[PDB]
Amino acid sequence: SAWPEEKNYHQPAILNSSALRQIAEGTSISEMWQNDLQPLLIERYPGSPGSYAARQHIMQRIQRLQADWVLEIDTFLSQTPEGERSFSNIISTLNPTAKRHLVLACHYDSKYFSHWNNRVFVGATDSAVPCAMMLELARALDKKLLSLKTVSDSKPDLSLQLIFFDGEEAFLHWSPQDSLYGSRHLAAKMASTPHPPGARGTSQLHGMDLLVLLDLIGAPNPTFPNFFPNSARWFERLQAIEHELHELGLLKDHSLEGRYFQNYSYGGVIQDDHIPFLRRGVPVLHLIPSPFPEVWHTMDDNEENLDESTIDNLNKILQVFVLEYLHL
Ligand SMILES: Cn1cnnc1C1CCN(c2ncccc2-c2ccc(F)nc2)CC1
Ligand SMILES: [Zn+2]
Repeated sequence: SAWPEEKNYHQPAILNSSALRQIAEGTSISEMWQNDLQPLLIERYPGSPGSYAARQHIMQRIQRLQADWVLEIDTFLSQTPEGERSFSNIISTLNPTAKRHLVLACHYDSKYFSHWNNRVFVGATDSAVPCAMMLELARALDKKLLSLKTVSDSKPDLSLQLIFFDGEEAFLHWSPQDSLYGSRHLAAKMASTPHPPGARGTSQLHGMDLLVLLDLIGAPNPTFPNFFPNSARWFERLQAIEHELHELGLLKDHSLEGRYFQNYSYGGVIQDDHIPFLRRGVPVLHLIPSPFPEVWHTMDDNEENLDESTIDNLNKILQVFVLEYLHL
């Protein structure tokens, strides 16, 4: 049918002030910090013990929730500059046979570097915080997301998916063949896979309303450009949510002159896990700052250099965004 075009006309169900206060009060940065983030602050490049531990951690944290998440592990082999390696994308889906999903994503691998001093790269912004933000969103909205389990003809056929990509980082020199291992694999698989099952023509990529990719988040004073015109209206919703939460007194250490979501765009093309989706026509909201964090790809990309209030603030904005999108 014309269902793959529904995303083009889809509108948010905007939350009122008292709902905004409830969402702000319902997320806990200290609980995220201890229970979702700190266990991921480990070396976790492909095939390392930390890769397996990261995956177990993400999966166990989703499995304890009441909403009916369906977990799948998309495991495959690829040649790399270091020789053949195994990669595992984690896909967590509410209502897997719904035609449409809003997709939130990040990479859970860490870049490989040799141990300078007695120090290891743990990629706190890149992307342990994004992962933790997705896990906290799933926990904080769990009661609301539990209502998607209820079938109803008064609601679009739309639900939520989380993707935690493996192998985003280059092993040696970033290039088309050394980078994006997980996302290139998963976009190709999805493009090839009928959706809904038994359909003619339409693939799982037609089902992706919008790919919201979080990356390099956790530094103070981030500035996110509005990268793409086909997601500019959704970006402007993040600006509006930020502004309203500010005005209601629900953000912390936040000024309108230091706001995160900016009017301007970006002069180049940033390569990331969204590329294999974007080149096949999926709309993307790329929540990556420009400039990148000062600590990018250094041993100082660590817990000490994260900003609690910034991440808390962004948690509130993202949670509101997702509820508005899904009409919850
Ligand atoms: C998105 N992301 C996460 N961590 N690093 C990145 C970007 C990915 C794209 N990047 C590059 N793009 C084109 C050519 C080279 C790079 C690059 C990638 C990795 C690296 F370590 N150095 C340069 C910059 C870093
Ligand atoms: Zn990186």
